[PDB]
Amino acid sequence: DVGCSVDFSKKETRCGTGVFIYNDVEAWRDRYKYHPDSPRRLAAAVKQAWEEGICGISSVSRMENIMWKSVEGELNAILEENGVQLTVVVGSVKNPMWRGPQRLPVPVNELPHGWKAWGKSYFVRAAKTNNSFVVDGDTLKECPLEHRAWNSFLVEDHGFGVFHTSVWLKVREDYSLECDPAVIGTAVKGREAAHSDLGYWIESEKNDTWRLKRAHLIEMKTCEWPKSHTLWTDGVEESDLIIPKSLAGPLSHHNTREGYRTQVKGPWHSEELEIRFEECPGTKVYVEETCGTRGPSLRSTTASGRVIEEWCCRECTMPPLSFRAKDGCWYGMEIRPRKEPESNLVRSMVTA
Amino acid sequence: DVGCSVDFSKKETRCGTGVFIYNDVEAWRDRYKYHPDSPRRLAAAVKQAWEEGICGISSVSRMENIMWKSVEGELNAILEENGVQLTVVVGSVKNPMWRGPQRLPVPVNELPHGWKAWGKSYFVRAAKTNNSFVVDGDTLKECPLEHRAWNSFLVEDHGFGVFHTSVWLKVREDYSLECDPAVIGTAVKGREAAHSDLGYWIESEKNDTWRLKRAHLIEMKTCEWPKSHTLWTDGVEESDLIIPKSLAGPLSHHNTREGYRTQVKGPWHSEELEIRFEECPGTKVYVEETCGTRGPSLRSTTASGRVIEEWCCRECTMPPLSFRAKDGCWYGMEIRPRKEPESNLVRSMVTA
Amino acid sequence: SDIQMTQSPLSLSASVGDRVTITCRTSQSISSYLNWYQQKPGKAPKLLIYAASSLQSGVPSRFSGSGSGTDFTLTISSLQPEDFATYYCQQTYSTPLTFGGGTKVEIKRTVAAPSVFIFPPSDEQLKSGTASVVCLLNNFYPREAKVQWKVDNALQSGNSQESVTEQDSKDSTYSLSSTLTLSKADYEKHKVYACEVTHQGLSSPVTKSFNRGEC
Amino acid sequence: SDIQMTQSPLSLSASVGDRVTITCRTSQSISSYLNWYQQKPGKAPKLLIYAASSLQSGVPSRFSGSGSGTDFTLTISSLQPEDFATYYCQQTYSTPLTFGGGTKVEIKRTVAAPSVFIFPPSDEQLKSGTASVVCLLNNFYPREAKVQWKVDNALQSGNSQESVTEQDSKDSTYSLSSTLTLSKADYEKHKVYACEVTHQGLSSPVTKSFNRGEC
Amino acid sequence: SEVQLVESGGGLIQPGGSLRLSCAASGFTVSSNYMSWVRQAPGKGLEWVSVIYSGGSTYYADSVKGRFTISRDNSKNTLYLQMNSLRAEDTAVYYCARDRRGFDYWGQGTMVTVSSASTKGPSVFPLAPSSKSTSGGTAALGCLVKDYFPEPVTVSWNSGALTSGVHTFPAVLQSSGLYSLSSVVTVPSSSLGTQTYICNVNHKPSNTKVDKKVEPKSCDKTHT
Amino acid sequence: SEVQLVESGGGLIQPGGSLRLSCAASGFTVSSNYMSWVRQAPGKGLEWVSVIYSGGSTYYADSVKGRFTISRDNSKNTLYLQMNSLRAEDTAVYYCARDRRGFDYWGQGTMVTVSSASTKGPSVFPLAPSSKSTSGGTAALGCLVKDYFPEPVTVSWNSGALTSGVHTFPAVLQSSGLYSLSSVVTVPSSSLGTQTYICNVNHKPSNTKVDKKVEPKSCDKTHT
Amino acid sequence: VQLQESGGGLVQPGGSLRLSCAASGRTISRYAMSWFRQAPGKEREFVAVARRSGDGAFYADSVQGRFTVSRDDAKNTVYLQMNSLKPEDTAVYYCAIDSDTFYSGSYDYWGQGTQVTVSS
Amino acid sequence: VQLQESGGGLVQPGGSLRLSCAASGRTISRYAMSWFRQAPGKEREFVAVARRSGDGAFYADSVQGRFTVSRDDAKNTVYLQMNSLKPEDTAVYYCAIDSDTFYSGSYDYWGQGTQVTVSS
Ligand SMILES: *[C@@H]1O[C@H](CO)[C@@H](O)[C@H](O)[C@H]1NC(C)=O
Repeated sequence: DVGCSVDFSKKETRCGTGVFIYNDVEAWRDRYKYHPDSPRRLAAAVKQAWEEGICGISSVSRMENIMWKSVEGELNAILEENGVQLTVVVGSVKNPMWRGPQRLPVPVNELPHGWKAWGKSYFVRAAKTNNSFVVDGDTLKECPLEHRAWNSFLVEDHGFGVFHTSVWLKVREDYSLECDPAVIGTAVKGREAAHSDLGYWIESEKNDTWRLKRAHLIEMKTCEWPKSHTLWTDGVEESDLIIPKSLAGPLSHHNTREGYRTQVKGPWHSEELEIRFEECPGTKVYVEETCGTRGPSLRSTTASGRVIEEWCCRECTMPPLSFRAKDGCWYGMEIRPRKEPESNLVRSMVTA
Repeated sequence: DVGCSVDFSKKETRCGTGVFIYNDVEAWRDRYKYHPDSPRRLAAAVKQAWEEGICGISSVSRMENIMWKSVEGELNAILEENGVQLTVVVGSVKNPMWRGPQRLPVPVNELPHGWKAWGKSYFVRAAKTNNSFVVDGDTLKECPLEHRAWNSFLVEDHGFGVFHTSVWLKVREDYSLECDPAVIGTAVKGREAAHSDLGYWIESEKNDTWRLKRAHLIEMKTCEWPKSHTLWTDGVEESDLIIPKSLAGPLSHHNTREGYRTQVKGPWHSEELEIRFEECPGTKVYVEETCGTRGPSLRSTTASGRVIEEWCCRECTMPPLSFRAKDGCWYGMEIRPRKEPESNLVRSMVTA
Repeated sequence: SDIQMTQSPLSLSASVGDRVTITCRTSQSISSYLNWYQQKPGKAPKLLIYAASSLQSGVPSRFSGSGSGTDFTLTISSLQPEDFATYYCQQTYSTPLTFGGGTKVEIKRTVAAPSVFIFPPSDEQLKSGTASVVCLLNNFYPREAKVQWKVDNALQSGNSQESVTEQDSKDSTYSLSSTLTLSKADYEKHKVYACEVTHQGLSSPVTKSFNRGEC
Repeated sequence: SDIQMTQSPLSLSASVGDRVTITCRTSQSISSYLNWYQQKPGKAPKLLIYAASSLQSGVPSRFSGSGSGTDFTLTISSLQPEDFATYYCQQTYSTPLTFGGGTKVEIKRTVAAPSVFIFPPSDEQLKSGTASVVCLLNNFYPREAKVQWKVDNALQSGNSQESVTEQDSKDSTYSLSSTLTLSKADYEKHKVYACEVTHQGLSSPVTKSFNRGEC
Repeated sequence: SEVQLVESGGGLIQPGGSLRLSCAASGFTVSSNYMSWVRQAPGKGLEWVSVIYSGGSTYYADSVKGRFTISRDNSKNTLYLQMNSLRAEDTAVYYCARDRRGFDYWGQGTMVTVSSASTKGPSVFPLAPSSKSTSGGTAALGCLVKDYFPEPVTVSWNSGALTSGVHTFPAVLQSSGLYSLSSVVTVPSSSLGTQTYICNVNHKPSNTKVDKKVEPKSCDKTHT
Repeated sequence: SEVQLVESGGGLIQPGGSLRLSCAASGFTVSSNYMSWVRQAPGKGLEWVSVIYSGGSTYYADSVKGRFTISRDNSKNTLYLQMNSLRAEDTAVYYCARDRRGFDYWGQGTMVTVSSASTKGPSVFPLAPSSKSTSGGTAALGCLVKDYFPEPVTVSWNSGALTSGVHTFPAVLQSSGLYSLSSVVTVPSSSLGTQTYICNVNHKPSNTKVDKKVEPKSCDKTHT
Repeated sequence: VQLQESGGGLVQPGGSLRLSCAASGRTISRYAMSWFRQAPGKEREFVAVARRSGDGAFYADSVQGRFTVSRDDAKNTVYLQMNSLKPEDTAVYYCAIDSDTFYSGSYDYWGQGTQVTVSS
Repeated sequence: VQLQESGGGLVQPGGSLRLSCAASGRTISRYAMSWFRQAPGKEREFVAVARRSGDGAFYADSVQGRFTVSRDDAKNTVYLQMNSLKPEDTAVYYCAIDSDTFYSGSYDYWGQGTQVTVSS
């Protein structure tokens, strides 16, 4: 509750007391020591899930995938004490992280054996069996989507930064469609405010009736942002949320822009994306009445390195919405190419 | 943006970037000082308003009144040096600060001459004249309410190199029933939130579902709390806001409680108030279906010093909702004495 | 619950050059937000006096009002020919922004009595299975009167509509018309139809009737 | 925008031991959130298949479903006497949680023609100033049919209401009754009243008629 | 450039439909000052509908809450009101107004009618003069018009040749959804037997014009 | 106890009235689940009304925005829906459902009727057997019951002694706010002369009981 | 409820008189009252009606500008002032109380009446 | 518009035969089709009808379990397979088309009678 700050526009500095919110995206976080319940209980859950037709998992957040990847080996070594022949196999992740109709259960009992799950001093190995328990990757054929799980972990405590940086988790006991609360924080000071979490950071400004300023996106979640953690909820309709409600956008008057509607066909397959309201390099976003209609977002960069400069639209208000990705510039649905074809270009695979 | 943030919860030192609340209420004058626009144009305004019969502005906030009883002297001097005949006066405010109908004008130009700010300006004294432009004061009989003023000032910037704030201000040209947005801040981080103003500090928490935790009130405004600085403004109706909407309460689920409704007849005249959900000393609030209905707020201390030790109600989530005042402890409307008549106890002033 | 207004009187009589007292009460203290509107039939309301003692720019200086608490008042110094209209008040303190019921200012004259008639339903209309029966009152004053329908000395109810004109521009009286509609199956069940009238200008009720089938 | 959940076929005919196929379609990819409910006349729905491939505990193993994207399917291996009901599909992906257009399965049954009748209005109804007509079709299969009202060879329209019976339990046939209501003033203008019938199992239409007031 | 609120978007709509109202403005900016919409029902007083503050907030009347929405096009200083799920009781004249001290500016108004009917020529019935409406040498003869739509007809006598003594009661609405009115004129008795009198009813939208001749009765034997 | 949902609070309310529905729950807490309201009209499909998440958020079906409101009482574990400004088209049966991976639990339902009609015994007019309906030794006859309210009506012939070849058609609702019905029966032609056939009608919500014996139309020409 | 009237007499042309009406068993503050007269052999005719406070009273054409009527709730009495009389005014006078709503124009109770005469 | 039937001939009892209906104007892919027969000395009677693909086909009470219909949308033609014929079935056969939907069921056009005889 106690601390300090230092302003930038004015140089006044002061310590005091209050409530403090921090940015935790640009550095991709540090490396931490995750403690998912007792990894033995997680292993028992992975068994009882296979027994009932669950054959894989699709991560809800990159933290979940990294926890899986970092506990893969001990997961395989923890079941071999008893009569279980499963073999987890963790691959890379893809964007966006489509949902899963199943849910990992909650075991009432646990595999009786040693407690050696945490921090085994090296020398951990196991023998590969016939049947896998895949996690992400290209294992679609081995385990069809309808048999995959999604969104079954709930944070509990993430302190211990001075000496252990330990983040604790658990398997959630109830069905739900909304993101994790404990890692969300939002604040407002006069003419500015922000919504954010571990992977989401959203900024709003008081220009006139408030609007959307900027946002940085390293993953593409697909949960729903809780309403208790958003500003000025009522009076808004879901047809005008710039970040679709399906991609965990918040319902707010700060989450919008005059002239633009929900962006459901955007480049949600890129690895990293920055939402910025400004014209991309070489671009001249005109305003025309003869221009076309909404359509899938078209990258400004061709697979051959070619780019298209002139785009038009009717309903837009400058500056224009654009996504910045390591691949290149991706524009919004409203702004279509002014004369160039909408198909002889690197079109976003339909993200509807 | 960078800050200490010594996280008292985990005893963890931190650093980074973000946004920070500050509890600038309790350390009221250790930080804040207020001065208006150039008192020459303010003098011109008060001159062009007296033509319409303005009695003189009653303050909405302690900042405005404490500016009133700071800039009087040079305002009087600037009035006199121009040949104008008027005497500005100031008294002691009384809670609550009622809603006056009129509004100050805005001069199109300044007086061509008058620079009495120079030299020993503040301390020039002159006799009292026939014309009184009374600010605040006990002149309620001398000037009826309808000719007063209310809410005629805006904040534009604050923070200066004098190691204390120098809040710039100026006269309003716009009609408005809304509280000031520049000096208000709120935020939520995990399981904690806070609604903060220069005289209001309101704390909310997530137990089961969001609710109200504590409030510290040094003044009792009567402007409307803006919505854009409010969390979860949806699906809530005015009948349950514990702090009445008319007395500058925020419309939120965080500003509610189970078993309580709007408190219109609370002790909104006291010098200093704090809302704490704990029983007043020497008392215990029961819940019974046989208790009486709503009524005026009743203090727990009799005029002779005696206190009552039995209270009841029907619909309250037990036990307390109490206001902490300089002269005693005030209970809520829904809680009323069990044996003593309401006639003997000190009763809240008429604030319906 | 919310804040309610209550105008009074609903209608008042006073000749030119008089002075009339009008009150617009509200349910709880609203400081001094009180407004007065004048509307003439077919036009948008206009504002005369706001803030409960202040006068709008351009308004003639014969209006004024005051009050304190939940009870307020307006008065016109000397009624002129241009003030034949209705007046609403209002609050602008906290939503909802309630308006007022209304009041009517009437020209003044003396008491007059009506002329009572009755009409038969033309046989031609009975070729379509319908029958309309009409009673009429002519050129009476003041506005308030009463009429009823009786068939075979039985009291009709809930099956007729009235239509009252405005004030006559020359003699300032009012005409009231009432229609009772019956189908051919019901029209021939009864024998005699009648209309009744009672008003301040008469010392006893006036009755009329017509029998079925008389051309 | 909401998600549409068309169903087909509206109704199908199949006997015991047959294999039936139904299709539910949605307007955009809802992942694999698809539900199937079985509602019998006058009862609350219940859940058979969720996840588009999974089976609710307790359901008999003759039910199965499949599909991906915008096209799903349900199948029953060996239909049985007790499965005469309607089937709704649903998606619980995002609000609003829309339902499907319904499909009714005829578990039983070959071809028959209807028996046509007609009735004249009783006089004591004319004591109220109105008259009603009735035309009856009895024991025909399949459900499809058509009835029209003609007066003096003039075609009526928009003033008759028809009611249908449920498939006869013992014999599996339907019955249709159409009632036409007119005022007495209109009922007395005409001379000839008749009923027209049409069916797939008939080579040419059938007609019944009566003369006004005929005894 | 002057203050003048101007509405638009009125007409006739069936139950369940939808409509959008648009109150333009000039001389000043909407976003800097509050705004409201106000309605008056047929033959009744005033009532408030909504308000949209300058900062963005909005409030609605407890009766039309949900079905209605207020908004403003900040790029063209327009003030919109959108209505869905309309009913018959939603008939009234709607106004848009400002709020600074009091409702110091009002617009002009527009009419909203909700009824499921179609354009129905008026039915003309004559009120022949008789001994039942004659008094002191003067008699009353009129015409009756019934079961028509839309808004009332413009009655006249002798195609304007007669100018004095004409009356026309206000129209009323029946439970069938159609209008009604009565016409009457008084003339000396001697003119009954020497002057021809005609009542003309015109219903412009339906291109319907009717001339009815009103004459004294005749109980003579002329059945065949 | 077993997992169930049990509604209550239905009845008859005039248009524009108000009503509040309660759906109790057992075996689980409304606060940690997703609950909905579902309704079905008589003779139509299912429809979804509203939902209240476990985090407190609520969403409503477009057609009932503003007029309705969903809430819960956490102490007594109850789910509420507030019905204000009831229309005529709001007639249906209302259910509450629980979502876990599909609406795997439902409630029986409760009926809500919105009618301004005035309660009433029925009118019975017999249908006369005639040579038109006689063919091959079999003939058809019936009765007609009309203009009653409210439901239910029960029709039987000869005090229930006849129980074969008789059909009772579904009840219809007329534009006048009252129900209608028809009944037909088939009998051999020879039985007309001795077997006395009558149709019994009972309408208990008006304490009315009627009976009618059916004969062919009598045409004795006593006109002069 | 019963009523009584007193204050009649014989006066010369241009004289003056004050008639009174009183009732027992009813509080007239809620109701209005009517004044009537009757010529020899003629039907009773209306004279004037006194309404509640604020609405005052209404006068017949013949009496307007000559007579006046006033009410006193505290004494359950109503008075009538007559000025500038002429031989034509000779008639019996009566008073009656209307219903609580002036629309009906119906009278609940009636007084006996008394003679008033003017002669030269 | 004209239709054309084919497949007429003679066959001994116990045999089998096949016939075809061809149409013009309307496309058969959307519309159902029906046949009719008329025995000597009797009135026309329904035989069979075939709906669109998957919609099934319905057979009269007499011909149940003996006949069977088929259609070809691509070739715009419809066939019946008759088996276990007997002398009773001798009759002139026709082919007619229906309207847009079965809920309408109004026959639009009819073919030309073709002779079929069974004897030995
Ligand atoms: C706080 O929360 C828990 C669980 O969320 C709840 O059971 C409890 O009643 C709440 N209040 C207290 C005082 O523990």
